[PDB]
Amino acid sequence: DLGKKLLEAARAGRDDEVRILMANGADVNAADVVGWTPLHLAAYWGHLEIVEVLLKNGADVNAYDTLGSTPLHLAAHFGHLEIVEVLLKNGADVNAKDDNGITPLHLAANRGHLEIVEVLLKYGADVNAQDKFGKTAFDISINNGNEDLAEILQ
Amino acid sequence: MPNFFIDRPIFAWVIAIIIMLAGGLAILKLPVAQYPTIAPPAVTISASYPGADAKTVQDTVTQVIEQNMNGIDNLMYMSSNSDSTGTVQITLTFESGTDADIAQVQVQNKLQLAMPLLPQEVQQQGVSVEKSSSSFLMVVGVINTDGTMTQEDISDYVAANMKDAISRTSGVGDVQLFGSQYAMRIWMNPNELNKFQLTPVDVITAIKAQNAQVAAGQLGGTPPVKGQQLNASIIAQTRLTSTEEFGKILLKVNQDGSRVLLRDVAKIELGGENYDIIAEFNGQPASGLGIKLATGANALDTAAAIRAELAKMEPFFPSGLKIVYPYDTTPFVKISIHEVVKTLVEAIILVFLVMYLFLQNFRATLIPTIAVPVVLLGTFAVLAAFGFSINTLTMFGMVLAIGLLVDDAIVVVENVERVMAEEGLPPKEATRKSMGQIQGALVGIAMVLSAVFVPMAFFGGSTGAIYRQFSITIVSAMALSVLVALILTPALCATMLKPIAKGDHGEGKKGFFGWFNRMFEKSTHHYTDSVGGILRSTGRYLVLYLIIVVGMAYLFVRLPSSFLPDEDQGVFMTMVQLPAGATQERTQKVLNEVTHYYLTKEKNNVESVFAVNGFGFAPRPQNTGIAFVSLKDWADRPGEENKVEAITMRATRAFSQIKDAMVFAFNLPAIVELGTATGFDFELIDQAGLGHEKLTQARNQLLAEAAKHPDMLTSVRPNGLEDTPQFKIDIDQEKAQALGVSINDINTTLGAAWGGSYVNDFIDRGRVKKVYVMSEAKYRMLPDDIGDWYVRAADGQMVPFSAFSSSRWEYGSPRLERYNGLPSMEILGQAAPGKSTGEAMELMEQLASKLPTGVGYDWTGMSYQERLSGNQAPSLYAISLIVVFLCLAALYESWSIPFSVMLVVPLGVIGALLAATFRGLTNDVYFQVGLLTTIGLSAKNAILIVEFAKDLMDKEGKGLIEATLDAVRMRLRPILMTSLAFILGVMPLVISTGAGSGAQNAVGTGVMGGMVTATVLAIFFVPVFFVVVRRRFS
Amino acid sequence: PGADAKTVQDTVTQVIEQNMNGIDNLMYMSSNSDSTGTVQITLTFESG
Ligand SMILES: CO[C@H]1/C=C/O[C@@]2(C)Oc3c(C)c(O)c4c(O)c(c(C=O)c(O)c4c3C2=O)NC(=O)/C(C)=C\C=C\[C@H](C)[C@H](O)[C@@H](C)[C@@H](O)[C@@H](C)[C@H](OC(C)=O)[C@@H]1C
Ligand SMILES: CCCCCCCCCCCCO[C@@H]1O[C@H](CO)[C@@H](O[C@H]2O[C@H](CO)[C@@H](O)[C@H](O)[C@H]2O)[C@H](O)[C@H]1O
Ligand SMILES: CCCCCCCCCC(=O)OC[C@H](CO)OC(=O)CCCCCCCCC
Ligand SMILES: CCCCCCCCCC[N+](C)(C)[O-]
Repeated sequence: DLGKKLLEAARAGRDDEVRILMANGADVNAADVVGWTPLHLAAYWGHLEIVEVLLKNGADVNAYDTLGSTPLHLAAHFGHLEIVEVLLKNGADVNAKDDNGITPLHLAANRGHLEIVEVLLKYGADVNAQDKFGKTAFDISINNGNEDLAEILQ
Repeated sequence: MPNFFIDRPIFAWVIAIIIMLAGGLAILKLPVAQYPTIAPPAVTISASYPGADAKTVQDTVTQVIEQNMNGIDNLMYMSSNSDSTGTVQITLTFESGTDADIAQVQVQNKLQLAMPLLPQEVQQQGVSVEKSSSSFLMVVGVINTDGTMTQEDISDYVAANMKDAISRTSGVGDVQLFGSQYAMRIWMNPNELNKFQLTPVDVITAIKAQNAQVAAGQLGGTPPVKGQQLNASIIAQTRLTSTEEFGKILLKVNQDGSRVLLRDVAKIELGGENYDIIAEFNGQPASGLGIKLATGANALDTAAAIRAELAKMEPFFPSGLKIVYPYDTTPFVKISIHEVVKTLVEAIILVFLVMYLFLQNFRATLIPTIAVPVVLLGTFAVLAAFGFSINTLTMFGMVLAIGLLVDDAIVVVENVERVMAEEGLPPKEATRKSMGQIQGALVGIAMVLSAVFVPMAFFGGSTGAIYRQFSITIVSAMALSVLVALILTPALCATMLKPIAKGDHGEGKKGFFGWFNRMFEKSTHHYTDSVGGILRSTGRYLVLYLIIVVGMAYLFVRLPSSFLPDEDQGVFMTMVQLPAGATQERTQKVLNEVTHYYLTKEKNNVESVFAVNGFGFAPRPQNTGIAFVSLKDWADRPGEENKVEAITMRATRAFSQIKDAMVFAFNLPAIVELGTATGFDFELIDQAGLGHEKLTQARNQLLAEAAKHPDMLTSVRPNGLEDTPQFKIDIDQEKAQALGVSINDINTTLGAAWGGSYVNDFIDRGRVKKVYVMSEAKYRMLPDDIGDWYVRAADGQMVPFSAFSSSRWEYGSPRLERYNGLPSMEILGQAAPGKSTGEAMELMEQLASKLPTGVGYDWTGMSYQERLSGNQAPSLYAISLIVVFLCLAALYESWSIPFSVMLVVPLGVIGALLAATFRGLTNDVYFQVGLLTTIGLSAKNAILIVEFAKDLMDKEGKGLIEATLDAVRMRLRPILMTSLAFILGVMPLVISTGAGSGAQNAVGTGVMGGMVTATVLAIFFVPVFFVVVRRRFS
Repeated sequence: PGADAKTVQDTVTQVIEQNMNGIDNLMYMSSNSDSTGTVQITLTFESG
């Protein structure tokens, strides 16, 4: 009951309702049909405060959807620098692979997020990590024609 | 003019006959409908893209069409939806008075030249351009009881053996099929396809080649070899006609000679074009026809004709197939007419009894009994001339006018009966003198009442159209009543009324009538004594008048606003809303609980539950459903507990328990296009290409700020769908080109299998129907199934989708809205208790000016029209007062006296407001038109008192107080007669509990209450006004 | 072109004719489908 109310609130970005739901004992491992926890949603929609509030209320930082994607993927992909740092602080698997073999570095590189790629690298991201197509974050940077990102990954 | 027809009563009779024949002729020919055309002309462009997401539809269809909607005349605004059901609907709403045929032809013409820019798939499906309408005459439901037929089976029969015959029926405009006819459904198996190295591309290529009409030529065609004996048409390949034939379609011959047919790699059956919408009627599979009334057709005749045609189809129905009527306006429209004819007959019966009670001779009672029906019939003729229809608004327009028509009759006859009684003049000379006293006033009264009602017609938008029905009806009825009272009624009085002895006030008689005359004569002396005392202490009554004006002004604000009262129509909706990602099955489980609730707990109230899964008022996602609950007749469910109001609240409350779903019941309004009077319709607009997500954030910000003003705004909510999980799949181009797999074969294999593909047509029993190839359900359910689909490379190797694809979860819109070409989000809401709609809008505008850069706003629907129709309200109220004043000034030949009449207005309004407030009704349209008829009649009473009062002073040189007292004495009997009859005449409407009683109550309550005070107060206050006004200005 | 009257009637004439509902002042509608492939649908309207 409260779990489905947290999913909505965590996605909407309602910090006050999340606080009230954290007090009432709302399930932080509650998931939608695709396997997205409140943290997944909060990481996707870029709600920093709720990500912090969820993690300190024992939310699984390395929770994965039915396709293997973790909140760090969603945060690294949609350019949420602050959340990528807060997740990595709280023990987010930096080399986490979805079912495609795609890592948060691949996604960060794909959308040309300079700051996030450096953060992931600071926290020890396997730069030579390959997906199912044998493509590195460098291979992506060269193909996208991102000269800065290509320079960072060399 | 009265002098002319007093000497010429046969001429007068001829005019009466011509009017009656014109009226009877008009009644037989006049169209009949619940409501007339109110809403402004709208045109809906509709398209389908099988297997398309909201974004795909918007960016390939909606935007292209929108960009080409130029050079079209009298367009107010344009709105569009693009949703994941593979549907787009662009609505173009035009200026009121725009020719809907010209509006539609200009739209479809601009679309025709945009067609080459749409996808093949959309061009093939077709793009419909129709005149927008939510008003059906009835919904004919077709159900199968013995479970032998699916909804697809019923729909196909209805399409083939019903729809066309119903379309050809007399007075039937549009006919919508609730479902689709059969389609040749190829259900592909990917395991079988992979085994024979085949793809959906091969299945399509084969079906296209082996199911086609191929043009050959002729034997001995021109130019021939001269001497040719024979000229015959060459019939080559034609379209396939059966599942068996489609089964035998050759896909490949193997190396070893064995043949691969279409049946070897696919299940082949006749199915539905769409499987998204599942319709049920009390749990049983159901289709149906949505029937709309044709322009200028008779709703009663058309309904009877539709039933007569369905009766002739009864013998040919398959076993288990039954016809049901979940929605039918005809029962309502039939009662609406009977209750009006009843009111207009009862009125004449009551006038007879009142006329006899006072005047005590049958010859006198016949004159109104002739004059009123002649005027009523005449009105019908004038309605037909102006091109109006017999409908709820025009019919209740006459019910409100019966007070004015009865008065004209009473006023003329009563004044003759008095002039005879007091001066012992013969009926002829008595009528001349009687008419002499009133003829000028009746002309003045016509002009004053015209100035009251005519400006009501010149309101704009939807509300303007409604006010116009009442305006022209009441103006026409009142105008004829005056002509009849100057032509016929005089002539009838001069020839039918018998002489009365001078000073014969009926006090010489015995029994009940003798008692009454001496009792009334006493009561008349008491009245004149009372008015005598009132005219001595005027200062006090001017203070009691200002109390009434403050009390009026107070109640006017306190009384809630509405367009039309929410009536029990015998139908109401029940929304079923499951979470994002919820399936068709899960929604059906909740619909079954909703259906089960109504059929058990509301067993004595509910007749049928029409549960439509994957539907609202348009195709919705699998997570959405709706139940159209059809109730038993009002007579089979008595009291207020068995009305929609109570049933709705009880059902809505009971459905709070339901988890993993959000179920709430609600009534539909009187007319669909009005909504709520307090309600507004807001459009949040992306003006700087910000995107869907940034417009979502801006909407959330506005919804939040609106919640921080509960004092001003209530239920500020989006009229749209929230973003949902969607399966983003990325075809790697490099791996595809490296494996020799063509991107075309990949995107065809995906779209055809998973989304479905409309290939071509085939003839099933002489009807052309669609051929659809798609994956058998079990191979296109979950992401794990994606890898089971193989595409053939250039080197003939079968490559799985898993080899060249990667997938992730993302969020996206299952319904993208646009307003005037730009991305939009519709926001609904209403002014908080005790606040005006205009105030709520002003705050919504203020809160909107504090949203992110590039986020604009606009008003649409009722809000757009309320802004325009609200702008011109002051001007009409003003023009009304100025013309009324000027008309009274011409009648009395003084700038001062008019005020003596015009001061009466509040005396009628106060009682209407008290009656409506006490009863617990609303400041609705029927109430407002009721106020004008109360004001008009009370103004008529006052005009006649003041005319008599002034004429005594002017001609017989009497004093102010003397003339005034003599005037009110003469005018008491006629005022009490009209009031007694008209108050009793609308008594049934106030107490009415049955069908369409919301309108009856709204009409009668504010009229009875208004008349009770208008009558009681006017007889005491009008003399005051005349005396005070005549004093201030020498 | 190439279609016989029956084919033409099923796929064109009826498809058009069934849509010629809800037209104002339509007295009568006559049509013919030819083995030359030709369709002609004449709708005659009320006087005036
Ligand atoms: C006053 O109006 C009411 C009834 C009209 O009676 C009918 C016959 O006439 C309708 C008209 C002219 C519409 O425009 C509708 C509409 O836009 C709907 C839904 C379907 O709900 C409707 O159902 C109607 C609808 C009717 O049944 N929205 C949609 O489908 C979409 C795409 C999203 C829905 C969003 C939410 C859920 C919706 O906004 C909800 C919050 C309420 O606002 C409405 C349900 C209103 O109920 C109430 C209780 O206030 C109706 C507009
Ligand atoms: C509930 C709403 C119903 C409203 C209808 C109620 C019926 C009464 C209507 C008001 C008329 C009151 O009745 C009338 O009042 C006036 C004074 O105001 C009285 O007049 C009395 O006072 C005045 C002023 O002091 C004296 O000049 C006069 O000599 C004296 O008789 C009349 O004798 C009486 O007949
Ligand atoms: C004797 C002179 C009376 C003139 C008054 C007529 C005003 C009506 C103007 C008009 O055409 O508008 C019709 C309008 C449409 O909704 O109907 C109305 O809303 C009529 C409301 C009654 C007037 C209340 C007066 C209270 C303050 C003194
Ligand atoms: C346009 C304003 C019309 C007001 C009506 C005037 C009536 C005066 C009639 C005079 N009369 C017929 C008695 O000689």
